[PDB]
Amino acid sequence: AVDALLDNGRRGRAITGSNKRPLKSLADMIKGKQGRFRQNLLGKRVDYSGRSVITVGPYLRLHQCGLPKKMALELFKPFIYGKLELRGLATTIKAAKKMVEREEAVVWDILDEVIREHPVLLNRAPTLHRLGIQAFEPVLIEGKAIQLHPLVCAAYNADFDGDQMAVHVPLTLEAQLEARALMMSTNNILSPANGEPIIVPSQDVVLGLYYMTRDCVNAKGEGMVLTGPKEAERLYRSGLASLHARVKVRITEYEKDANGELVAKTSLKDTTVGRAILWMIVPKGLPYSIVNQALGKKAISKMLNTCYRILGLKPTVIFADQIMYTGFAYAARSGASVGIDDMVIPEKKHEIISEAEAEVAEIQEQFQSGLVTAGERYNKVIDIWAAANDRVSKAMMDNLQTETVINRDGQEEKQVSFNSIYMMADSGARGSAAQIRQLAGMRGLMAKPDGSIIETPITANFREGLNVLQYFISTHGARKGLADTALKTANSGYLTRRLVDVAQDLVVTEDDCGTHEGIMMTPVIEGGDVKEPLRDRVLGRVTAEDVLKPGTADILVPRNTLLHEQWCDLLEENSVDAVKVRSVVSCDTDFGVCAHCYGRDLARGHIINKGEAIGVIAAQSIGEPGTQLTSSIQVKNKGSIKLSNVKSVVNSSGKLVITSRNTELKLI
Amino acid sequence: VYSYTEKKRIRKDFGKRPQVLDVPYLLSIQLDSFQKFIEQDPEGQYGLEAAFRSVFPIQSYSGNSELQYVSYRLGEPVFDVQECQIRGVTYSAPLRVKLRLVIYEREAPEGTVKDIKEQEVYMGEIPLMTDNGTFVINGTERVIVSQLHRSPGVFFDSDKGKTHSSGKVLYNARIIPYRGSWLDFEFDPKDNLFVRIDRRRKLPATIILRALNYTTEQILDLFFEKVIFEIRDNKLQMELVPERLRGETASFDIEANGKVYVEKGRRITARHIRQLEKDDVKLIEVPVEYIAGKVVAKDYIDESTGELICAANMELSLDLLAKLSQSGHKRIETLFTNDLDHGPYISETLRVDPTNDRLSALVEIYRMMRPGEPPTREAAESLFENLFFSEDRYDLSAVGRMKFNRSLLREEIEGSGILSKDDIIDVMKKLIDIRNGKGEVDDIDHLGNRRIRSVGEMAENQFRVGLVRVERAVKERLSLGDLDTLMPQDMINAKPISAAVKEFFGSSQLSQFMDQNNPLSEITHKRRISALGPGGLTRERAGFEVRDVHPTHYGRVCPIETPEGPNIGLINSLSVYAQTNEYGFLETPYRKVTDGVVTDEIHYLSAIEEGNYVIAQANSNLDEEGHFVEDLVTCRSKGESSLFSRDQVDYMDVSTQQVVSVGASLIPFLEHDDANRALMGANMQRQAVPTLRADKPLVGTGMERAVAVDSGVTAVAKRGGVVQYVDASRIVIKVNEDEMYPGEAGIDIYNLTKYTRSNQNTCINQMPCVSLGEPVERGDVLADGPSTDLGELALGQNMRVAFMPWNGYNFEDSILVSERVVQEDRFTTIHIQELACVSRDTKLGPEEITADIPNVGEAALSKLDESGIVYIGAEVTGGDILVGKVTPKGETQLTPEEKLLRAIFGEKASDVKDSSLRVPNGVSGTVIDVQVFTRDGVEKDKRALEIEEMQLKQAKKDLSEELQILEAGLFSRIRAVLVAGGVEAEKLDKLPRDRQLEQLAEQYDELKHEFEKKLEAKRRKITQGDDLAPGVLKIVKVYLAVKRRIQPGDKMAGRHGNKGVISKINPIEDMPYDENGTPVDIVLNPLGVPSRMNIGQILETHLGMAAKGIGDKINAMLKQQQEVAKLREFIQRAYDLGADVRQKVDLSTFSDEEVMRLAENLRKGMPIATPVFDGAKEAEIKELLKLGDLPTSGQIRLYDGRTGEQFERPVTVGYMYMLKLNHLVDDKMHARSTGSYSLVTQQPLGGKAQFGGQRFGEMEVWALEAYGAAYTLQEMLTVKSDDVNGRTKMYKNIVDGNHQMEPGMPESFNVLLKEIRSLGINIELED
Amino acid sequence: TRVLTEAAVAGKRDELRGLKENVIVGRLIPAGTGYAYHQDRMRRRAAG
Repeated sequence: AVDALLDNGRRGRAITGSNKRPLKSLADMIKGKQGRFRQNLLGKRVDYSGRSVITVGPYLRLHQCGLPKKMALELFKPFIYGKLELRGLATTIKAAKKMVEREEAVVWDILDEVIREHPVLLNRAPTLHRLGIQAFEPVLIEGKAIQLHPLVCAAYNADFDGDQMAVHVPLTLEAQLEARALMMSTNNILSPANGEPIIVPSQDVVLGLYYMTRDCVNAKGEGMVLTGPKEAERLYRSGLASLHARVKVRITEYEKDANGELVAKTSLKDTTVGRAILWMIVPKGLPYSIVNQALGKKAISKMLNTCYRILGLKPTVIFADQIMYTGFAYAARSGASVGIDDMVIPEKKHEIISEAEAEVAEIQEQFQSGLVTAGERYNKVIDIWAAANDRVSKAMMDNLQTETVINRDGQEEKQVSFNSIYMMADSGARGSAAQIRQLAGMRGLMAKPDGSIIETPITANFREGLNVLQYFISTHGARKGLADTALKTANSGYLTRRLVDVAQDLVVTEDDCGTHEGIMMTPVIEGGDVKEPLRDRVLGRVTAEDVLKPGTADILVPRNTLLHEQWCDLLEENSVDAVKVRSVVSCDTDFGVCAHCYGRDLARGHIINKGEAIGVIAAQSIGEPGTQLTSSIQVKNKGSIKLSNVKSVVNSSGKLVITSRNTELKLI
Repeated sequence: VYSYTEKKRIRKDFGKRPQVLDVPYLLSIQLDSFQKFIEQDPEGQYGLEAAFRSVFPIQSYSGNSELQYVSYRLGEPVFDVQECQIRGVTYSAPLRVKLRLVIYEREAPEGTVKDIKEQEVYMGEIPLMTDNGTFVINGTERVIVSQLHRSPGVFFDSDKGKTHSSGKVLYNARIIPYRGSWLDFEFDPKDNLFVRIDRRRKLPATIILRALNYTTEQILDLFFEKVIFEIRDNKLQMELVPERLRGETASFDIEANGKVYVEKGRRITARHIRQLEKDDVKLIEVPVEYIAGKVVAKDYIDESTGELICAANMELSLDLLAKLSQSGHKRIETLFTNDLDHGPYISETLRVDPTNDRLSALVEIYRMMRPGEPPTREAAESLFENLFFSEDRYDLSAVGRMKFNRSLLREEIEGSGILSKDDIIDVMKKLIDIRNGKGEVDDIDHLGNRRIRSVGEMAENQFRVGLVRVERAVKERLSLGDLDTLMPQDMINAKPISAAVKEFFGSSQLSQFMDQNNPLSEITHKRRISALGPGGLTRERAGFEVRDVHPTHYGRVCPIETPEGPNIGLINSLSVYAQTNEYGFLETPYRKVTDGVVTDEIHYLSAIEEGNYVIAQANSNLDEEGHFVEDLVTCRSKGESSLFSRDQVDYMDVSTQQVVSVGASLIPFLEHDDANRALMGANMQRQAVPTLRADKPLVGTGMERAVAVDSGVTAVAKRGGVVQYVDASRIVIKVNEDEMYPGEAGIDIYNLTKYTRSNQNTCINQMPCVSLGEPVERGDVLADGPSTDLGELALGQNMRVAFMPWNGYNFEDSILVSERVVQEDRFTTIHIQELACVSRDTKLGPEEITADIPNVGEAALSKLDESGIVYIGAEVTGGDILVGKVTPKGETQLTPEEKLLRAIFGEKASDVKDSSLRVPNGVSGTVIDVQVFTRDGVEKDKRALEIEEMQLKQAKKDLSEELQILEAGLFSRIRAVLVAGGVEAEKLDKLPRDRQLEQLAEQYDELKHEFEKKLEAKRRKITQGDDLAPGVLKIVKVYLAVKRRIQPGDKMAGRHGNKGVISKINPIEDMPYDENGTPVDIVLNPLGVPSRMNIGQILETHLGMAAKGIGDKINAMLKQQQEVAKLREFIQRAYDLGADVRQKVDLSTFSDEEVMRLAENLRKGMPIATPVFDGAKEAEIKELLKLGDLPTSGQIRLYDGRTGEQFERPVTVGYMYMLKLNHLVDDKMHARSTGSYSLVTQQPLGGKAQFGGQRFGEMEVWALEAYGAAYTLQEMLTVKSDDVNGRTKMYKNIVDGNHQMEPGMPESFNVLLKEIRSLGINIELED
Repeated sequence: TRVLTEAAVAGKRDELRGLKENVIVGRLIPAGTGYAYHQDRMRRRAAG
């Protein structure tokens, strides 16, 4: 009887009254999936939420997302009735239903009361990372698709291919603040993996500002002067001047060199019109020197990061906001977009292919002669076409670097190619030297269906013409990448599965333990120059003991000191190269770690809390890149041999030899 | 050259390569493969004739009532396609097979007494193939992808460095069967020739040789030779056999004439063997050492002494040979084996089967089969003979023995089906030979070991399943019968056939409903390859191997058109110009180049023959006749693109599309544009939306005509003639008599599909293109369909596009669109939905369709009629009532207060309730047609009587044509005969038609006879063809048309590969205008051009702008009303294009009313035909831009749509052709948070279905485990949406507005406590 | 069922000290926002 209730025991599942049906199982009530069925796949289905398609909305402030009016009604009714009878503008809640039944304007104003400062949380289905769960403020958009702030999509790693988001609603007081707290977009502007700004200006934004801070030889107004970036506005947004003219302006820049006060320092720069207008964007605290650069995707990356480490977060946040609007703003003001007249093939390409023909034709005759073997000529074909491609490269790249020669104080004078494709190769947005070589030049040698390399490259160029055989070689590679995504994704979740299955309950429970013990952080100088330096390993930790300088007994960093930006800069100035740092495994704290042994680095940059469970976040951030995972010695530098751990002996002719396998060759 | 459609719109031919390969029936792979299947052939055509021969005469044991084969015959198509489409019954022909049932005589030379030949007896139906390539079985047309697998024959594989993982590379082989079993061959560097059956364990070759009983010496002589050794005058001499010296180290003096040829030190290779053959001296002195160590063949104990010391096959040494030489033996027969080449494999296989008899050998073979159970000698022997030797078991048709012998380098392509040991053991000996070095292995990508069993071929094999399944119901009626009891249709049945051929045509893995939204997608679904086939391949094993593509597929297979997920390299498409071979291979067009001139002799090859011949390239410059302008042409020896000569060519690639597929042909300027936008390009082409106005491509390829016409979305004519009664729903053609049937005259009637439902619920409607008062040509077109216009594949629409990053509205993928499109709605799709209504008799209440609804008002019936069916023409939404459904309720549902009123009022009042068919929340619709399907026998009331009466008149209106036309012919005929019987001309005009007189009155009546017997016919289908499913014989299907438009969030793309999603569709007010003031329509991102490399995409933009540029010329000057000659001048520039090759210009027939009319057609753009490997060049596109009103660069000066300042450095503009994937906002927006979960538990309702909320994933779980706030996840999946009472306690709480709660033990959690509280471990909560 | 046996016979008194545990019972973990929450709770358990 007991058994039949549970799992029919394990004796056999005796059927029920004259029926093909085992007696009922509460085991099949306490062992289904993940134990029970809330926690199992399929438990619940979120209320106060909406799974809806997405869309841009280039005007959305960094702190707000867009929600459809129809969706709004459906999701906030209870709050709408809670309001309609807490105040009392509705007769009854039944008549309240009848008001939304009639779509009466009154309840839409009560809808304004339940949304205009009531934040929401957002999430996508394919999301495997914590950076895919964020919060914004709602904005009543009449439509059907959830809009967003453009650049945040890169965080969710969500393009516009059918990303249906389930936007959640923090009902309780707690969750509402928690949204605007840690889950606010404007706060997790750093990656828990590395202390760098998680969002890098995409590309539309950057070409707009590439066209802002920009140098062109033909400049209208090239020489005038201004006293205010505001009248700069009145010159280009009007149309009388160019956005590139070399104007001498007085930028009275500021610097928080005081105890929090931005010191006044006057200065005039040989800047371009757009950079003056870029100052209207750049907050005083941030200096004009960093923004007197052509602005690339990587430049603008560290650009936002400096504004943070120096001036702060608030400036940076509303600054990047400014950037977004003006990034796309002058992207329009850009005009120049694409040119067929730019994609010119040099008659040097056709010339080297002529050589690349005659050459292997002779090398094939060396085969009909028996000098080079099939295999030696196999790699030989590889050999000269490689050289041939690099020579054609040496042509198409210089063509696309100095060829824009417009008149100015003479007959002609060069400037960096104004050729749009090159602009994407300068801003480094989405046009790289290899992609360029693959449209306007010979692709190169490709992988064969076996995985090895076919001796013959893709002869011509895609921009012009090839045939299906050349195509089959290329089809391999394309289909290659495809297969990869298709499998990697599933195993990543399963990887983080076993990962959470091992770390979940690890919580930081103390701050300081009571031990000097830590481990050794070292730059893994292997092969050539260091692969992974000293600084980035120390970034966000605490020195084990009172560390000395090469000068003995001169402590450059006392035992318990948090090593952040400035101290990392400090450990890069000193000659110290090996730093013992307190480790999370050497932590004296049992059943947890101390704030010190951990550090500060996360989305935050402050001391890790007592209550912050590092266990789970460790898991996800190591499994986040899961989807991503797949002769003589003559150095070309200048140093000096410092033989280590080896007995070297002089022989005849005064030369030197090595008597062991343990041999590191240093380059002091 | 010019047709009646080419007088309307001729496709401007770019014309570079001369016409030589004419488009044949591109779907013979379907039809003619099916033609090899079903066809009357005394010859024995591989199909139905060969199959029923290969099995009939069917004789069984001790019955002797042998059923034999004659022929077969088909029934009539059961309906027309249209009815098989609407109703949904299998489009088939009842197979009537001619069978000969004869009974023999026991104890006599078998005499036939009763030769009762029951011809055309019912052996089930067989779905017929409609003459387009589809199957109309259940509703809409479904399709089956022909599949590839290893071809029957013999093949070699190596597995080099993958059979040892140490350095020992193997070379093994498998003998592929057709209809039988495999014979696997384990060959290893371990010097062992093992055999295995199909995929079984490791057996020695000799486990069956001894199991046929061949002793060691009968084994080692057939395989290995006998080197005859001579011992004379007590000295060892070797009769030198130089060929047996292949692979051996010269460790002794190999001297002839004293002159040492092969010396001691350097071994024997190949030159010194010939130095022995140079002077033919075959006698060498071998030290005693050399022979000491070889195996003897015969029994050589001491025949001079008298003792038995050894047995046979035992070594010789400085002991045993020292006895055979002092005794006196000269001739000693040994056996040959060596180490380098010929290894002692069979020697190292004998004693692996530790038996010396067939008895225990078979025990060993059966012990290999299954363990534990007893092997019997009798059962094993009978088994073997009836396996590879029994014919109904093993087979290898003209395919088996063909590739068998050709891989054996033999000559015969034919032979037996059952195995022949001569041939088998040759393979085994050659197996050794490949595991030596003398002979190599093959690849799997060589199509010689690849057989594509087509749709009809595969059908024969599936039908074979059916044939044997019921053959067990035949042979046993031959055993349980006597003499004449068993008759055809007493033995044979119908269901097995149904659950066999339909099992293939409707239940096969490659058989599924044709994605009907793009005629192209319909054709490529038909003409397609499937690597995942029956006895083929799977993807959970292959990592990427099956997926990559080999170069021997050059010319017949196209990889471009394939999906994106795990189905890459699995669901590949074929090449346009491919042709079905009988063996299951392919035959591909190659122009026979007779050493100089490229003759039009077109030969056919497969990868077998490609590997043997050298074929020239087609992209090479040839002069006039075919004599290459250059001394060279890049040819391919085995698929080797290299420098070859003008005289080394055997064949030459025919046309530019002999390798191209329909999907890639549609994409112009291939040679250019990147392969990735190409894959994803043809990808999105199988997703072209069926828009209302189907705009034809400005710049095309010529395949536009080749899809819109070669699909089933067009009403083609088998005859030509003046249109008689063109309507929207019917196309009556008054056919010309030179092609009109001399048998019962004839006219062409075509009922067009009218706004019906498709597979993808999108409106499909053939539209009448030909207007009244215009004849047609035979094989021409009368109707178009969606995604097609005037017989031209029109997927989307093309218009003014500009390239510029405009205020973030082109961010990452975003496209910017002008409000004009939705303001025109020329881009709207109509999704119609069919909602089946289940009803009809439950055991508790005979269900009716409501006819009354309780406890509500007459509003629910003011929209319905007395029947309860909603009137045709309304519009529903939200949760309206469509049709009413009666449904039994229950005594349980009634109270004692209303059990008193049941004794008064009646039984059927509160017994059945109203649980009608309702519209779930979130669904809109427009009733356009409500199809009720009456129970056969018991029809409905007056409402259904109006519907049946409607289709009855729909039959009368069409049945009238047939009559009328001969009634006129014959009447004028009457008008001339009666005058010969006494003039009555004016009189007959005033007299009744009943005035050859006998004959004509007759024909008149026969047509009228036909008239009524067809009304009867049609009405029969209408009245009793409504039976659907057993039990539920009354099903009410309602259609709901819902127009879905373009809006902020739609996914728009292009053919070229570029994708996009509309960010914010702005008013046309914000459109950048040119020097003239023309508003742009689309704005795209320029930043994607360099990366994605969409170059051909922009070139088609300029020629598209040129196709409209010339239109600009025409239009202006045409509004001025100028003569037909002026425009003609522009047309001539427009038809010479430049000064290159051709276009086949006008002025053959009168160009007055042809080109001035063609001008009314070209004042909107010009459809161009274009080759993909040598298409429009720079100066060619420039010639056309400058012929209109356009500048060189095509970079026009536009002013800001919001300001007016010119975009610096003019923006590149033009006209791009679009492509809208079917991904709509309506389809993925699931705005439900809560509506209702389930009924039995709190289980979700669907995943992609209605009432959609976020399916809480487990990855989502771990992310929420990362964020330090447990609380929000805590409540989210326990307190909220888990505690059935806890969220209602929260509902009743937040409808006040005060977030404040307590912990949440999920009650079932308290049952966990209770269950172990029931065991003994009583969990508590102390303090 | 493995777990049934595994801790049932030992009667392993695990005072809800882990996150996963806290969530199936639907209560604040002794960390994060439930830190000070369970702080009051922990010194209220077997102490006070």
